[PDB]
Amino acid sequence: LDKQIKEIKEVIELPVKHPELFEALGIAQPKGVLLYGPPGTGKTLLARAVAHHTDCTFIRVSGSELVQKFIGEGARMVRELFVMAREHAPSIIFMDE
Amino acid sequence: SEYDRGVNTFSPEGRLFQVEYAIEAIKLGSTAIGIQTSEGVCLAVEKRITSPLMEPSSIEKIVEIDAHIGCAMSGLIADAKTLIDKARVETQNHWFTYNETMTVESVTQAVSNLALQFAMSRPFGVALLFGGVDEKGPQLFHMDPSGTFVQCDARAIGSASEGAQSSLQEVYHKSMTLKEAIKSSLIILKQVMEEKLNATNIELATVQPGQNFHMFTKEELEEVIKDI
Amino acid sequence: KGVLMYGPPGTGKTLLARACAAQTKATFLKLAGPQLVQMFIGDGAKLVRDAFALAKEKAPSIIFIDELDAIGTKRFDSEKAGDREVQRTMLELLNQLDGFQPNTQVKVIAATNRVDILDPALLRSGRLDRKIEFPMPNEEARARIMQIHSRKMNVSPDVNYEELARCTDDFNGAQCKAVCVEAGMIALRRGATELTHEDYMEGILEVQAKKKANLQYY
Amino acid sequence: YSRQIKQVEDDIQQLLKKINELTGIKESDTGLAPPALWDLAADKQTLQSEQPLQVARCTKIINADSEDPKYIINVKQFAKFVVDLSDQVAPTDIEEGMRVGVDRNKYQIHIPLPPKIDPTVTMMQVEEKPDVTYSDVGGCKEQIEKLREVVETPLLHPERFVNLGIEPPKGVLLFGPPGTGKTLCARAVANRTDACFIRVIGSELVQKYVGEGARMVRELFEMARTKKACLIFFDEIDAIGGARFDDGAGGDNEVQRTMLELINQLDGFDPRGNIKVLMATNRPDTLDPALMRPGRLDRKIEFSLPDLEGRTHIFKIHARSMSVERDIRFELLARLCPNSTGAEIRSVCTEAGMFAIRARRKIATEKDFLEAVNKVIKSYAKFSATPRYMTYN
Amino acid sequence: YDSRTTIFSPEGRLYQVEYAMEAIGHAGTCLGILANDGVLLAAERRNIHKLLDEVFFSEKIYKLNEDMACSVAGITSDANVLTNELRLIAQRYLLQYQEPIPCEQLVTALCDIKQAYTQFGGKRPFGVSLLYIGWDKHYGFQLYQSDPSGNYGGWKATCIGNNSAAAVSMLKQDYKEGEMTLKSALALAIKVLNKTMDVSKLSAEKVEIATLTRENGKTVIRVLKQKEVEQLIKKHEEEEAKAEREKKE
Amino acid sequence: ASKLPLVTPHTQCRLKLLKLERIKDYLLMEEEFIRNQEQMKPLEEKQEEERSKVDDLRGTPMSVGTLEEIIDDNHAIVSTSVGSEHYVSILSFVDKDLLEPGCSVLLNHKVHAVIGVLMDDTDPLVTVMKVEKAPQETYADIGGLDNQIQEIKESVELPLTHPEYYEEMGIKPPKGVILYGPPGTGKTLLAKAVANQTSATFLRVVGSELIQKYLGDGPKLVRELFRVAEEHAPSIVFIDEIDAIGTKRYDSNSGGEREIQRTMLELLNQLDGFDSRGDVKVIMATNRIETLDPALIRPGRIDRKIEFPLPDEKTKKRIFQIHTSRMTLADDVTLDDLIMAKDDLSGADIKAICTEAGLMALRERRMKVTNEDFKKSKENVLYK
Ligand SMILES: Nc1ncnc2c1ncn2[C@@H]1O[C@H](COP(=O)(O)OP(=O)(O)OP(=O)(O)O)[C@@H](O)[C@H]1O
Ligand SMILES: Nc1ncnc2c1ncn2[C@@H]1O[C@H](COP(=O)(O)OP(=O)(O)OP(=O)(O)O)[C@@H](O)[C@H]1O
Ligand SMILES: Nc1ncnc2c1ncn2[C@@H]1O[C@H](COP(=O)(O)OP(=O)(O)O)[C@@H](O)[C@H]1O
Ligand SMILES: Nc1ncnc2c1ncn2[C@@H]1O[C@H](COP(=O)(O)OP(=O)(O)O)[C@@H](O)[C@H]1O
Repeated sequence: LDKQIKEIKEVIELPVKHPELFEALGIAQPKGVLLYGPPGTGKTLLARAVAHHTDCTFIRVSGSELVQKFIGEGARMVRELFVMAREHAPSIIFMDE
Repeated sequence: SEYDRGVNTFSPEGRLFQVEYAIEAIKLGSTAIGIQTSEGVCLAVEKRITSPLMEPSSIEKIVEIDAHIGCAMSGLIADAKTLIDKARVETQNHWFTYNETMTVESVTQAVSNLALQFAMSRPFGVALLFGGVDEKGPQLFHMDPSGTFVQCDARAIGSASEGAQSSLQEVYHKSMTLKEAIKSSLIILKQVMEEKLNATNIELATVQPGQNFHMFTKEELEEVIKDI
Repeated sequence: KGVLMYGPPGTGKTLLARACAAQTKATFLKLAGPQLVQMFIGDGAKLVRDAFALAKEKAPSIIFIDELDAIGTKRFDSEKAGDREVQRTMLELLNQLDGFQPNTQVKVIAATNRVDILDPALLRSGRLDRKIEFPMPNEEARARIMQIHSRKMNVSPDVNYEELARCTDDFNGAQCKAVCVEAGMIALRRGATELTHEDYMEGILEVQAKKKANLQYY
Repeated sequence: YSRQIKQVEDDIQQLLKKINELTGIKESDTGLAPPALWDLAADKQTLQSEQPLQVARCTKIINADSEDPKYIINVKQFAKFVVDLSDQVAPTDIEEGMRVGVDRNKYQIHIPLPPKIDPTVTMMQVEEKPDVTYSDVGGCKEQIEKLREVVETPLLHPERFVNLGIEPPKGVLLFGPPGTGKTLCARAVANRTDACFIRVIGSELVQKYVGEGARMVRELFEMARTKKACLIFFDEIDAIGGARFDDGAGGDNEVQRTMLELINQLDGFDPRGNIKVLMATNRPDTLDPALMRPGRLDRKIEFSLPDLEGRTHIFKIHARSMSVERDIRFELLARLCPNSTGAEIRSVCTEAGMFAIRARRKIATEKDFLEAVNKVIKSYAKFSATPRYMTYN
Repeated sequence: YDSRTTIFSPEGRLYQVEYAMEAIGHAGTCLGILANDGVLLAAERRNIHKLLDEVFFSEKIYKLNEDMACSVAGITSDANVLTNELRLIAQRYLLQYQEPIPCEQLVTALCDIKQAYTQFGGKRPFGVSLLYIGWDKHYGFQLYQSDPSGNYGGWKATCIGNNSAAAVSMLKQDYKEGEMTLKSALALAIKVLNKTMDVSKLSAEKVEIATLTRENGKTVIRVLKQKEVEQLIKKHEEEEAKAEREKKE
Repeated sequence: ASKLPLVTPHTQCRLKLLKLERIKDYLLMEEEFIRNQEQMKPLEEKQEEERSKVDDLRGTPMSVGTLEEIIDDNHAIVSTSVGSEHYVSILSFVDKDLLEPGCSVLLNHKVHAVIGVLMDDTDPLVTVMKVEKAPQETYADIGGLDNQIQEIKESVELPLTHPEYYEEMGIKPPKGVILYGPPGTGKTLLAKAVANQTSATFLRVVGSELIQKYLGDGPKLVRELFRVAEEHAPSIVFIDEIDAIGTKRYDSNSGGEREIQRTMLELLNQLDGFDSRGDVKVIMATNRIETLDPALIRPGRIDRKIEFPLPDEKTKKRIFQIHTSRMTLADDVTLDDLIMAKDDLSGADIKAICTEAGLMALRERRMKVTNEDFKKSKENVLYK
């Protein structure tokens, strides 16, 4: 997946390790990345391996209610995740279809 | 829902509400005033101009039904066009068949007959004021989009109709001359128009027992504007 | 065993519950409709068994519930959705009134304003016996009811009540009371003694509550 | 003097900021008031909270008993048991459905028993009247008088009704055009009242669980009947119940139970008596006929759109404050907006004032009101909220 | 009993015509280029499968008459009905007038009848778009594009494909004005179908090309043979061998 | 606090010198009397030893209770954490002013009497709903529109910066404002710009998360949302994509569109609550405005409606100059060709184009963009 790993290294870690590289061009750092293809086709493991290589806290949420008690007492919205997510500022957001 | 206004649905109580909506829609138009006197019948409308680009001559409401009967216009003008055309042709074929001139009541009854007929699917957004002279003298008939035609000696229709009708109740009586009636009508029109009265701001017409349908007294009405 | 009365709500039946309360010298228990709806699970079952046990305790006694169509809603088959607490409440209600250990000591009185909501299980044949409809007050009952309610007024000897009930049709007991109370209202508005006969009719146009519309061209 | 202005005041106001702080040495509360007033009774009247009065926690009465008292007491869920409490009050204040202050070993009576209710309904009373009157509500004068003789003479002198032997009407519905109407005159009613004015908004009664709304309706009726007379306001009853239309799978039953139980509560079996209630909605055609029954809906105040005179009067009402060149043409303004609602008219005067304050003017003109009305009624004419709601469909 | 589907939008547009537009948006792909010596039209036929008989002789191409030809995209059934109507009206013109219709009069007749179809009746519009290529004595070779909305115009080279605007953009960036050069126009179509279609290697069993040219007062209309199509294709991919030679420089 | 308001003279005058001398002498007698109260009446010391005696009377732990009712005379019923409520007494120093139902109270451990009120340890969702810092550049960043900017300054910014004009107007500033138009024209950013400009507290949540998994939780959610809005400051509240609540259906909700309607009626109440609202301002933004219930849009609930048109080409070149300002561009590029490169393009489109050109230059480690970068950018960004 060599072209794919090339472009994902272009998209996520360059605006982590070298923000001045983007400041040298004056372009906004990307925030949202879409991965698509047939299921069981080099996704989730790629995301996890990138997060491990980049020393970023890999987080994923399925919307289950087991994990709900780990975020808030009711946590009726989803944005609440940020007040703990920003406590691990090298972090990456992922979830399934 | 939309099935409520399908074609013909009266009310939870009372008559058809869509013709009542035509009744409230008739107030979204320029006013008109009509006075029936023994000396003659006077009609007056507001041009309601919006800019000095278009010519006021094309801004036409009052038309000639025939040589002794005229009428105003109100509400939707294109709705009025069909009724005026039919009234003209029925008067003409009535003269053709009956070698005479008719009463205003016949024309008023005819347009009342067409008014209910549903061009279909809605009543016409127009209220007319037939005026003229016949064998029994001066005549002035009021017509509504519900079709209930009725005779009136003095009337105001359109927007601001009820305040003008109140002033008519204040000032109109039986033994008023034609000049007096015209002056009173212009006075009331002056106090109900939002803009200053100009030469082409309004329009006037009259019907006399002697003369035919008058040619709108154009460029003579500045005499009866400047004096007052 | 088991009486149910039904009909349109303006028809009047409640008053018969108060009257039969007034007439018997026995223990009388009353229930609201959804009074047996609790989210402590089976608490309504406890309420049912407790109420009927207390009813059993007083051997001369009758049990009345108003407005059973809250609980008597027909059961149904569905997935991922559907209320089921009221199924337990209705089932224990039906069973304890009829089923095992039949008993003839209390009589169930059952009010509702509609019938097709009701589950067939409760209205089956003997779980309730007498189904009675309230007819619309046809022509003389209206005059009788307004006479009853205007009994507390100093009625002038010019009234024609059957004339009123003829000109005021399709009106039930509640609006029939509304006639006399708003007649008293308009009488106090003008300021006088008790009304005359015609003074009721300007009340009735208030009662029917017609939409205001300047429709005179008739 | 001008740049030297800042040399006299500072020498004293900084000193002021020193001594005011030096006096301000009773602060940093985090759960206190000024202790010279918070602990103003920091003397022994603190110790008498300890030795004279002891805990006396809450309780719940269950059942009475013959002869000697021996009543049965619930705590909340702790234990369910039978004692005689004490003897300092006569045994006639004990009725089921009440709460005594009861100890754990001595079980002292302490105080008589008040009822327990949700704090939400206690919060739900507003105890504040908005500064709106019966004068600043114009365009609905006959609607005004129709509600005047509902919430006045029963609250005022009852000797007229007693003398004529007529029970006053109870169930009154007030309704009008959508958006302009019942709400602000309801604030006026709450302004002119004297007894309690219990608010009810219909959307809040729905709960996560089933049947709780019945419980809070019962509680609010109980706390209402604690008063001699009290006013009840209902808003948007369309959501709190339409009709019983159930088919197949259960649909909207959870609110149906609430609406039907309040219907049971309003009529039959010793009703509230001297409690005046009133409801206002947005669409009347969808309400249930059983709720529409008189005895719960006796009067039918219906507000419409004002023809001309109400429009002129509201033009008077909202526009006694803005600067104008004396003369006005408010009646022709009303003629310019035939099918226009009251809040729309106030918006027109608001935007006229905004056009006046655009560059530098202080008094709006007649053409400024024209510039208001054309960009209100016939530039925002696309939505206007009127046409599908004048049919109330 | 609830079907209006004839009224304007609350903002002014029509829901039906825009639904028709995005229905054409996911349809097949066909493109055409005008030239001074003639006109070409290239399409990819969809549902390319091994079990097709392929006995219709370029079914996506419909010879409206001996002079002017058609191509369609959208619903095949509505396309059949519409093309039959085009045959009917064109040959009614030939019956009334003993000469071929030039190009545009039949286009205007179609636009009129489809406007009447989207004016009243309360029926669904025909979600078909058509390309018209022909010859006349008045303007030589003439090309028109009829959208289902009723609007039409005289684009020199255009398409109604699933990537319509893409090929329009490459045509706009890479068109030479007034140069017939029919071989270069074929190469232009080949590279456009190369870059636009998601599939690669440009299988001649996936595409069809038709040509129209004036010859001896007859305006001969031909369909390129499979061998000719693959020869032109292979010449196209061998043409891009020198493009990837600058690399470093 | 709250000494005296006077800023009228602000000059070398006896109208300042007199005031300052009188107030400093008032502080002088205040100081002299408080010196009297702990010199010939020190008791022990009477300042913190009384506090020490209270703190001794205060129990060491907190049997925290929840308040449910009030009785005036120094006692009430409080509910314990385990649920067994008590009718304990209160303290004289229990500062009986900030007592409210449902609030935490410090009680004793032995007699559990109401010792004091407990300050709330913040709140979870007030942190989530409140935007902390200013996002980005102010009104110099938009460009092109220049008309709705003045309008929204007049309706929102002008009441705060100039709270004088309406006073001589004797008029009320407009309350409810809708932003609408085709998507991508700059509504939720115009939102960002006005968030940057303002000094008042700012609230933001999108309508999409107003759906919830039970009955009544949506209306309740709106209730304490506006409660937080009122209880902090003069505040501006921003809701984006309201139309989602009417357009996109879901299955996670217990109730269907019915509970949606209940939430709608609650928020219609909330915009025109007959209770005293105050200085809370309301800003909306929604592309699909026609699907909304029009009674939400009414005057008194919504006063302004602002259309956001597709940008003009003279505005397009302004956007080109604005966004490409900080980046290094070669002379081979031209903005004018890219102006009409798409007939229907938005302000998001040009930013996406320039960012993709930036990353494409980053592919070959190049610092300056070239024309072919945009020529390959256009089909990647727009054309799919
Ligand atoms: N008679 C009146 N005179 C002056 N203003 C009026 C009058 N009637 C209504 N209004 C205006 O109506 C506006 C609010 O209407 P109100 O909320 O009371 O109506 P409603 O029918 O209860 O609708 P909603 O509560 O849903 O907005 C206010 O701005 C008030 O000025
Ligand atoms: N006039 C404009 N100039 C530059 N960028 C613009 C313009 N209008 C919108 N944008 C872009 O739109 C994006 C979103 O901005 P904003 O939050 O204001 O919402 P929006 O443009 O209405 O679109 P969306 O609804 O898709 O979020 C931003 O990336 C911004 O660059
Ligand atoms: N390129 C790959 N090499 C090895 N294993 C793979 C590869 N792609 C997918 N898999 C297998 O597929 C499984 C899950 O697929 P993955 O792509 O990780 O997520 P998703 O199932 O969401 O596509 C993994 O357990 C992995 O073993
Ligand atoms: N003689 C009567 N016949 C019928 N109805 C009456 C009579 N007198 C009074 N009523 C009305 O009938 C009502 C009785 O309540 P009812 O409508 O039976 O209750 P529900 O609708 O809950 O079943 C009273 O409110 C009263 O207004």
